[PDB]
Amino acid sequence: QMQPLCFNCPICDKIFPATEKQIFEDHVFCHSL
Ligand SMILES: [Zn+2]
Repeated sequence: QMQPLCFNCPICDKIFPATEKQIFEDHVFCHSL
């Protein structure tokens, strides 16, 4: 446990800040295509 202060893409391993929820969801969404 290191405090969820950043999101990570399990598809390509792309990680971003916690405030990047927009890019984290959109990013994964791309892999969803
Ligand atoms: Zn990715």
